[PDB]
Amino acid sequence: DVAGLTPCGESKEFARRLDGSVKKLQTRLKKYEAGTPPALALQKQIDKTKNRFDRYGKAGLLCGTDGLPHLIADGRWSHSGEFVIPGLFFLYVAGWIGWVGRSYVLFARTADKPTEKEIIIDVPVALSFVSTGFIWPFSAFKEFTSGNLIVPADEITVSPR
Amino acid sequence: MISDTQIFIALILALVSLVLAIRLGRALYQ
Amino acid sequence: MDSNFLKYLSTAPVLFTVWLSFTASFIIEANRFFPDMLYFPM
Amino acid sequence: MTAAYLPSILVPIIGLIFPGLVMAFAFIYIEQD
Amino acid sequence: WLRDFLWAQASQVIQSYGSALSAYGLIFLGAHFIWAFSLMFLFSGRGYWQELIESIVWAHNKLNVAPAIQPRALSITQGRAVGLAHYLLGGIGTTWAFFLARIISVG
Amino acid sequence: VKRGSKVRILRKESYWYQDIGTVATIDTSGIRYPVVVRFEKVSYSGVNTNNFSLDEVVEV
Amino acid sequence: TLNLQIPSPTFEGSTGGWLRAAEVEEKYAITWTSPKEQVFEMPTGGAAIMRQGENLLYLARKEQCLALATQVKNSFKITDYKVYRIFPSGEVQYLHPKDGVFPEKVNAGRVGVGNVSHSIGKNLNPAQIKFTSKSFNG
Amino acid sequence: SHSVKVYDTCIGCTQCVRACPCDVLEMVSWDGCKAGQIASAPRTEDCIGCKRCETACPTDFLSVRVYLGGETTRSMGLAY
Amino acid sequence: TKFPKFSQALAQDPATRRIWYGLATAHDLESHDGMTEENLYQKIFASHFGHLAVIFLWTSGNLFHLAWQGNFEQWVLNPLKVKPIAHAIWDPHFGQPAVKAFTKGGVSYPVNIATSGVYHWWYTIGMRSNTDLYAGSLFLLFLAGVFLFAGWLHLQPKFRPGLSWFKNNESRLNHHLSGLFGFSSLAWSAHLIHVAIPEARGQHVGWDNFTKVAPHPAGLQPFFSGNWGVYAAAPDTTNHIFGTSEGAGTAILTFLGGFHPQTQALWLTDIAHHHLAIGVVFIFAGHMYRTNWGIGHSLKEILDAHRPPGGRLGAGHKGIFETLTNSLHFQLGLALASLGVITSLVAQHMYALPSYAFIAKDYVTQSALYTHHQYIAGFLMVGAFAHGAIFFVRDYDPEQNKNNVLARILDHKEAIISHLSWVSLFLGFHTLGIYVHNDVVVAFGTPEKQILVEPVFAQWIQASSGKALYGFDVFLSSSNSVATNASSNIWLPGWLEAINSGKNSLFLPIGPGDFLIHHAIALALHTTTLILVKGALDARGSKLMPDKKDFGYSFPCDGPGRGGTCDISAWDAFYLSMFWMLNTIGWVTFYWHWKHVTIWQGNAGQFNESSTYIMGWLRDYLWLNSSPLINGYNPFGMNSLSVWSWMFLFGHLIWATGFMFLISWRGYWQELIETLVWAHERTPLANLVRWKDKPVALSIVQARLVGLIHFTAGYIFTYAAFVIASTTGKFG
Ligand code: CLA
Ligand code: CLA
Ligand code: CLA
Ligand code: CLA
Ligand code: CLA
Ligand code: CLA
Ligand SMILES: CC1=CCCC(C)(C)[C@H]1/C=C/C(C)=C/C=C/C(C)=C/C=C/C=C(C)/C=C/C=C(C)/C=C/C1=C(C)CCCC1(C)C
Ligand SMILES: CCCCCCCCCCCCO[C@H]1O[C@H](CO)[C@@H](O[C@H]2O[C@H](CO)[C@@H](O)[C@H](O)[C@H]2O)[C@H](O)[C@H]1O
Ligand SMILES: CC1=C(C/C=C(\C)CCC[C@H](C)CCC[C@H](C)CCCC(C)C)C(=O)c2ccccc2C1=O
Ligand code: SF4
Repeated sequence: DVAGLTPCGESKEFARRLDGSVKKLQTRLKKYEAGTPPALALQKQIDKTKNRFDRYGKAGLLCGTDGLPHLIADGRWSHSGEFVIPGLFFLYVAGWIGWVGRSYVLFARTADKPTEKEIIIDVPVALSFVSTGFIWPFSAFKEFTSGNLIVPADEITVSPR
Repeated sequence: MISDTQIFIALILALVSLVLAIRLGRALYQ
Repeated sequence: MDSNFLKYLSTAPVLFTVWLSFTASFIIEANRFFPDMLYFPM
Repeated sequence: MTAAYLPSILVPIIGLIFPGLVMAFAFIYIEQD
Repeated sequence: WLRDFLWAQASQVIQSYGSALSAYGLIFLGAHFIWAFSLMFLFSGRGYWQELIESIVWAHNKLNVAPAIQPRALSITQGRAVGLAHYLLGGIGTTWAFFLARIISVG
Repeated sequence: VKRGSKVRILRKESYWYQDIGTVATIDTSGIRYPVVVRFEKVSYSGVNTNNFSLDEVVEV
Repeated sequence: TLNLQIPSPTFEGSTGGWLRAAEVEEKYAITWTSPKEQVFEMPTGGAAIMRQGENLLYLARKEQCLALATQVKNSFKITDYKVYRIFPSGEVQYLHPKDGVFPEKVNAGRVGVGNVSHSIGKNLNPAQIKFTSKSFNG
Repeated sequence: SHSVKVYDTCIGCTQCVRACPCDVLEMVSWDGCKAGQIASAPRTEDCIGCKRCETACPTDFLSVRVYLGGETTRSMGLAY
Repeated sequence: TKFPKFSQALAQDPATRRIWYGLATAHDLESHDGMTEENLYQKIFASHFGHLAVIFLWTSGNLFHLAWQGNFEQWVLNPLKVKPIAHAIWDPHFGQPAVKAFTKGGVSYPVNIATSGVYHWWYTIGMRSNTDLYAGSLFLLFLAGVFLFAGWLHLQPKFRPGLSWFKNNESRLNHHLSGLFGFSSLAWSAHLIHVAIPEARGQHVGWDNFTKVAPHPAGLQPFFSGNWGVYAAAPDTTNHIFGTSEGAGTAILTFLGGFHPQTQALWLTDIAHHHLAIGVVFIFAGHMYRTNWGIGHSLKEILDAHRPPGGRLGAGHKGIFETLTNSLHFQLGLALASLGVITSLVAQHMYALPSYAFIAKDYVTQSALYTHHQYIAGFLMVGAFAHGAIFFVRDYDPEQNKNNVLARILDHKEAIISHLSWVSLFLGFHTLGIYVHNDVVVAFGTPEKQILVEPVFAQWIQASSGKALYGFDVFLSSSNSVATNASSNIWLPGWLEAINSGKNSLFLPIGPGDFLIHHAIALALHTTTLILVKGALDARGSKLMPDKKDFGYSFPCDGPGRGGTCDISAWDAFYLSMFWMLNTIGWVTFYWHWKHVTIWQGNAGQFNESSTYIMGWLRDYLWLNSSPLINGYNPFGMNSLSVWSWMFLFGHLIWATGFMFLISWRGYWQELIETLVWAHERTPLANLVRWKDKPVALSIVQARLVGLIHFTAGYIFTYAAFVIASTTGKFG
């Protein structure tokens, strides 16, 4: 398919990996009596291995000649869920964290002792801020366009050139 | 192969280069 | 509840430990109920 | 090896006499007023 | 010592992956990592890190997110102490994982 | 500038260059740097006040 | 003027005292007066007892003498100490306090050495003074 | 020897003179600051270069500056 | 004491610091007592002559030691079976079994087996006997003597050049581009056509017959006739046996592409046309600047005129002409950067497209050559940034560079350093996270959960060059593309045959391990650049030290005040970046050697499966390939690898010794030396003996440098012993 890789649900080396993992757990299972808690734990591990390999084989993942899933991250929509959509989820959460931290820093600057606000958090105000972060791209962009995000170069300290 | 005389000729050329190198080192040392 | 004890509970190391444990517990329970998520299913 | 005497002549000289004379003369040079 | 003790007896900790002793292989790698990480504190000095922190403070100042508690590089004594602590942790953890994996496998 | 005003620093070597301090006292005698400015951020040596000339100081 | 006959504090001796460079290059002397016999710490390591009256002591470095002076100033309230430099030829050079007044107090007749008439940020660039005997201060 | 300079940003607080272990600095009369005094370095041949004077200086960037130069027996702090 | 005669301050030092600092500042001519610009330039000119003579003497020594003690005439007959000899061994510390074990190469005396590849190079360029090797060694001795005499002569009065001659940019650029680059390349093309190709075709050409043995049967008549394509007709057959006339062609200038099927190296006719074309292009480049005849370009006018009118670059390149001409450190930084890029290019392109016959089958030689030139590249790039920092300290005049590109670099240095810091932290966080993720998930028995990103961008580039492995079907891997049809008559068959045969290192197949190791390389390059750029741009001053330019490029610290100022100088940034340079060349050479060792073994899947996690690197590359190296000597015997087995341990020792100078600092050692001084002065029968210089501890900067030197030497010797002994044990 892409880059000469084959889908994992028809790659024989993917099946060989699954068979080897199941056999490695089953030879451990052989030394325990049926009904013992180690036997149930090992059978649950076998079930989880089988379910994981089935799910990976039915997901459209591509496997190389090693027998393991290979991710495609060039932007194509047939593999957008391998990097692009996890990337969007991360970017949402990270922009949330950055926005609420910046908002708390700017609030703490207004306090009587800002450093005390840094080491002893005002928990209700911080919880208000972490609630505000769900609309962080629009809020941050409006903060940017109103001149409230970027400060001019003549108001930042710099070393002698 | 290489003879004794050829090695001696190379040694003489290397000695000439040694004298020239000593002169350059003295010139650079002012 | 004593306000001084609440103020101690609001200190940076305590809140840091509680928040990171809370986050870790989210990741652990998500991976317990939805394991082996190498990809976003689409 | 042609001129096989040359390693046994030159290797002790280059490895023991040359550094000894260089170290002695460099010592005299760097310590003299 | 290098071949018959270090090279020979480390075979158990580096082939522990996929077994019950794989935690020792992970701790082996992590302790090599922490030991190497210690050399950044041990070999360097405070002024470099303070000037790099000055540039990072400029970056946070550009977005008006500079903290009220001014970030400083670690003190010279703290640089030595942090480097020594991560060095001791890394080396002792490496020997810990190596010993435990080897002796559990062969003894 | 006067006592109590908020001023920006134009001394290049200063820790508080292009930062804002508050004027605490302007000396009237013939002092080379008569403007005492107090800053909310401490320097690397831990001080938070410094003397500047008039041309190193701009009112904001 | 250093009186060589001033008695010394009673000290049992140590390996931290002055080496051959004291008798070959230069040596330092510190004198002071105490109101009583009392134990002080030697700057070279060890405890000595200074006598009541005058005390003369010999050291290898000026910094050792000034460390002893600071110790007897801050622990015994002794401020009359004098520090001299002695050469192998016998020349004694009075060092501290240089004009009789301590350097942290302004004294008349002192002239400023090393004073620069501008701020430190007004120094010249090294490229300005390269291949040229101009100082970087201007 | 090391070179010690005193710039006219000095406020005459005498802290560098009190911090000097080698008696290099002293206070002289001046009119440029409110204290009426400025530091000076007449005895830089005794300067070891410890920069305790720079540590003592309270003016934003220092008024007293030590530039390490040619090393002598005194400047190296050698008791031998 | 008058050893440092160039420094009065150093000569009056009463301690052992005087000797060390006189040794360490001897070639820093700009800082010497009473140095003028004219004397500085003349001394530099003579020193450059001396370095040229050193290079020629070293090459003549290689040639002579091979012609005398090597087996070149035996190796020419059987190039793929005979081990090439570098030089003989005469070590009186050997025992008899070491004499037996080093007696290799078909000779009767102990020898070292050459790894430099000089055999393949000299055989490819037409040398066949020991006699012409000896003649080349004599010629290079004579050339070295000539350059020594020239260095002496151009310092004599009425031959010392003036500063106007030294700062003549246009004449030196024209002569060095047209003559030193162009005519040298044209003359090398002449040597290949006239000598190397006939000796490759079994015909002897020497000084005794080269005026009567035509390189081509038609002579220079097709060249003077304009029928140049006659020189491309009848190339070497794919049945050609190198160094013989069997299957030989008559062509001298081709564009065949690919490799000779027997030598597995580039066609010599392709190399001859390449160097001819390079010579023509460079001679055309060398007529560009105006020297004496009105025509030509002025460098100052070109620099001043290229200011973009939108004003984004400020004043543009105005003042850069004087800033570059007046600063030898600017020139040195530019030269070292360009050289470092090109020796990296040499390392990549020479393994990928070898030019010397039978050297692609010499695995030890390929590994040594790649590792050598890549470490040289790292050193050169670090030097470029270091001497750029020295330019900012010593030679940068801000008033002469108002609103310049240099001034605007200095004006947005904080943005530059902060974005470098961000990209380094970005790369390191996620690259280390993917590696640790793969390590943990493979250790827990589930390698199928690994994050394995296919490097599709570089695979797409390979397919654009014609690699049909990935099925991308674009550019040269598409049989209907205009790029395919454009080159189909000239070089496309040979290139496509070479790129799609898995018997060479031409565009080797890549997978997720390759992806991860290139992103680790990107991390290491960006981080070393961060340290070096931050050192260069903060060299003049920072918030912690706004007057740093008053203290020079190198100084220990500014004391414990202001929080503490350890390692604040730009020299210290060089010192910190040296470790990162060693780390990045280590990663690059580790990747190259492991990939090539697994490919040569026929076990490339071992690299493909083990390189995605760090334990695979530690176990399948370091631990697995250490076995013949650490068994060079053992309690049962010894063999020829024992020297590397020694050197390996040697490296592991001296590297560790470097740690002592980088962890323990001065005051401890000074107090120990004070106790030792007391002990010597108080010991009878030894206080009769007195030192002339007072013993002191090493200075702060000196100790940083000495620890760096021991560390770097241990790094280099350890890896060199490992790579040579491991490749020799597995394959040789
Ligand atoms: C309020 C949080 C906050 C925000 C918005 C930023 C913003 C920024 N930082 Mg910064 N930073 C922070 C905290 C923050 N920082 C802290 C606490 C540290 C110390 C570890 C650093 C250390 C740091 C370095 C060393 C670098 C940056 C860089 C950057 C820039 C690029 C983004 C980046 O690399 O992120 C990456 C950030 C980190 C790896 C550290 C973040 C640590 C935590 C996760 C964030 C703090 C969350 C906080 C607890 C929230 C509390 C709010 C609550 C009370 C309501 C950007 C200006 C880079 C730069 O200059 O780029 C131009 C750079 O090189 N920062
Ligand atoms: C390239 C330099 C070089 C050379 C040529 C040699 C040569 C030799 N070493 Mg060696 N060595 C060297 C470097 C070198 N070493 C270094 C760097 C070290 C430090 C690691 C050592 C440490 C070492 C040890 C510890 C020993 C040797 C020994 C030997 C001898 C081999 C055994 C034998 O048959 O001795 C038979 C010896 C003799 C017949 C006596 C020869 C006496 C000579 C000719 C007198 C020369 C006097 C002097 C150099 C005059 C010049 C002074 C002037 C420079 C100021 C041989 C002479 C062994 C030995 O026997 O030592 C004598 C021995 O025990 N070496
Ligand atoms: C045509 C006339 C000519 C020629 C040939 C040269 C040649 C040279 N000049 Mg020059 N020069 C000239 C005119 C000329 N000059 C004029 C007119 C002036 C006055 C304006 C000067 C002023 C001048 C100065 C002031 C200096 C020189 C220097 C040099 C030397 C540079 C170092 C060196 O060997 O690089 C050799 C470089 C090459 C052969 C090519 C460059 C290498 C690149 C990277 C390509 C190589 C790649 C290739 C694959 C390698 C294959 C080999 C491999 C297989 C082993 C070189 C010998 C310097 C020197 O050393 O003086 C002694 C020096 O300081 N020149
Ligand atoms: C980026 C590459 C570059 C650029 C932009 C330039 C640019 C320039 N070079 Mg340069 N040069 C270069 C590379 C470059 N060079 C290289 C690589 C080399 C050497 C190997 C040289 C060597 C070189 C020399 C030696 C000289 C230049 C000169 C010049 C300038 C002359 C401009 C010109 O030709 O006007 C000429 C104007 C025209 C051609 C206009 C055409 C006139 C009419 C309209 C003709 C058309 C009529 C009709 C429509 C067509 C039909 C005709 C039919 C009836 C017959 C110009 C600034 C010269 C100069 O002035 O130096 C500063 C000079 O002497 N160059
Ligand atoms: C293995 C050793 C190691 C490691 C990991 C680092 C890591 C780093 N160095 Mg570094 N360094 C080292 C050795 C090392 N160094 C040595 C030996 C030297 C020579 C003295 C240097 C010299 C040096 C300089 C001069 C510079 C760096 C910089 C950097 C940073 C950017 C590069 C990067 O990957 O960012 C990503 C960061 C990392 C990979 C660090 C690891 C982060 C961990 C894994 C996060 C998890 C933390 C964990 C949860 C904490 C739990 C602890 C708790 C349980 C107690 C980073 C912090 C540069 C910098 O600051 O750039 C901004 C810089 O300027 N270093
Ligand atoms: C700044 C970070 C950074 C850096 C320095 C590199 C550096 C490199 N990459 Mg890499 N890469 C990165 C990020 C980065 N990458 C990311 C985020 C991805 C997606 C997972 C990839 C995917 C990737 C592939 C598939 C390949 C490379 C390759 C390479 C090498 C060749 C150059 C190239 O293809 O550029 C590629 C880099 C870019 C096109 C952009 C990087 C810079 C941007 C700012 C990264 C930010 C992306 C952003 C966070 C995501 C947007 C949101 C999205 C979820 C919608 C080189 C070592 C090739 C290789 O291994 O050759 C041997 C190769 O085939 N890279
Ligand atoms: C700090 C210091 C202070 C002042 C002095 C100083 C020395 C100047 C400075 C240091 C500066 C430092 C030393 C700078 C060091 C710098 C680095 C090493 C320069 C590398 C440049 C790479 C170039 C742009 C070639 C890129 C290839 C591109 C064009 C190709 C495209 C295409 C080609 C044609 C062909 C096909 C491939 C594709 C991709 C299609
Ligand atoms: C005036 C306007 C047009 C000018 C065109 C000039 C073209 C270039 C002239 C080439 C140099 C002179 O060329 C003249 O002497 C050469 C001497 O080797 C001859 O060359 C001849 O001898 C060579 C050396 O043995 C052989 O390799 C040639 O095959 C043979 O042709 C040319 O046949 C002749 O034409
Ligand atoms: C890297 C390094 C630093 C930089 C180290 C920084 C200043 C300290 C970093 C401490 C962090 C902020 C605390 C814990 C980090 C966690 C991994 C993540 C951050 C958590 C935040 C909420 C604070 C020095 O200050 C230093 C000083 C002297 C010698 C060597 C060095 C040295 O090598
Ligand atoms: S560096 Fe030390 S000895 Fe020198 S003047 Fe300053 S405090 Fe005195």
